[PDB]
Amino acid sequence: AQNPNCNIMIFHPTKEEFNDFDKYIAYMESQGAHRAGLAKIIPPKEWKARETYDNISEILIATPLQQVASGRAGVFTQYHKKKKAMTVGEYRHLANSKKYQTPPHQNFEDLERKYWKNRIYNSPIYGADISGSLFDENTKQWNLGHLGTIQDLLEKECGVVIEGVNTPYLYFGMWKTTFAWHTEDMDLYSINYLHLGEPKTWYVVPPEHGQRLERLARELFPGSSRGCGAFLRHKVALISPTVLKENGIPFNRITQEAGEFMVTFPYGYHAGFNHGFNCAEAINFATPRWIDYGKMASQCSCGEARVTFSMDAFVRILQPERYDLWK
Ligand SMILES: Cc1nc2ccccc2[nH]1
Ligand SMILES: O=C(O)CNC(=O)C(=O)O
Ligand code: NI
Ligand SMILES: [Zn+2]
Repeated sequence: AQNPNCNIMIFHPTKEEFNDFDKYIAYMESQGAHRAGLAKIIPPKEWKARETYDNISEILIATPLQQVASGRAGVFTQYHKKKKAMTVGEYRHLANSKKYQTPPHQNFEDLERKYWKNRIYNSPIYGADISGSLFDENTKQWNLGHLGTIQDLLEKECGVVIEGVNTPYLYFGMWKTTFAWHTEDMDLYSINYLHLGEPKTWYVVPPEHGQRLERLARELFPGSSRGCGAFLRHKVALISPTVLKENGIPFNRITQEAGEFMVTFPYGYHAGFNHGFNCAEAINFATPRWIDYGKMASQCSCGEARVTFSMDAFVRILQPERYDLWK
């Protein structure tokens, strides 16, 4: 078996290998990349997402989210407080202010320590889930706005035609902005491109050990657990690497730089934080290998988590008993 220790793998495709997205994903999995739950892809030196990021300041962040934490340093929840709209220009200025900017630090490892020690005492503001793309329309390879759709994948694999569309989202981050422990909707894949700015550190649990994370979460957030059989779908829970280690949860860490792709694999729990002002673009996708995961994916029973229009059809076809129960 390839990659038995479930390490995060890093790939360096040539411009020739970069031409067939599906085939390259299949290649990565033939080498066992999926066992980690997450892989890094460094694009060919000749490739570019777009010419420059010069005129992006007029993008609107209609609902910036202030991330307010509760709990203790290593085990906390965050809730999202809606703020008034601001442009990317204004946001960047805010990220750079004395109040919100990245602190002085000796190296990544010093910065990671500062994050987990001090995160809960601040409330950084995130521009999340903004529908759109920064890929140039003439960028033909690994253009996240030009991927084949999950609906077409399901149709090719299962022969059923369904409604729904699948488009990318932009994320504008600043120091300490946080994404909580989660897997994707319907345990789909995700692909994430860091277009510009400061790095993004990722933590990830191997899919074959996901239930171990869930069991720890049940113990650490006992109230949330009683309220919903799948509360990690609310995307509000954070658990530090120190606490994971203390409880024997297997996991790995890796830091993504501007110009790099990350791919998360079905049922690979992940979480992380931003080092400073940046902008990422991400979208979900599927392969034939995803189908069985989609069938087994756990759903939020309490109503807290949002179910997009397109997810409805996924649940209807892959999980008709749960769908009927929903009704
Ligand atoms: C691979 C890697 N790890 C990092 C940590 C901090 C800044 C840049 C980095 N790049
Ligand atoms: O970048 C973020 O804030 C969160 N991204 C993801 O969870 C993802 O791409 O799967
Ligand atoms: Ni994700
Ligand atoms: Zn719920």
